[PDB]
Amino acid sequence: DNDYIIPLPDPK
Amino acid sequence: GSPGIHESKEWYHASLTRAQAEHMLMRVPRDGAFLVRKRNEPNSYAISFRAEGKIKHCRVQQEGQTVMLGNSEFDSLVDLISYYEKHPLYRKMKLRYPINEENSS
Repeated sequence: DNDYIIPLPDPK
Repeated sequence: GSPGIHESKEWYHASLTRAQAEHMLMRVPRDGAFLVRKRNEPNSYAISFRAEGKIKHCRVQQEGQTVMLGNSEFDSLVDLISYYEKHPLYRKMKLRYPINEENSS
């Protein structure tokens, strides 16, 4: 699925 | 005159089908392009940006007095993109792909 992605800059 | 931390142009489309935006970004042949848009409600916007051969819309929400970009509350959608012009958004893309192609610059 690729119709929206939560904008998080890398999981850190 | 009429400058601002909003207003301006070319980075937020307020009217089109939520699925047609995937076909406008799929029609453009290239890797990297960021845009923003309005959902079918004034309580959330969405960053339509594709990369390589995939598309990545993004859903931003708005609180009673602020905005939830994703992991932090920002003061507005323009200051959001201001420090975001230098920082990443997802695990790879950013606002590094403005109008982009061999015939751009």
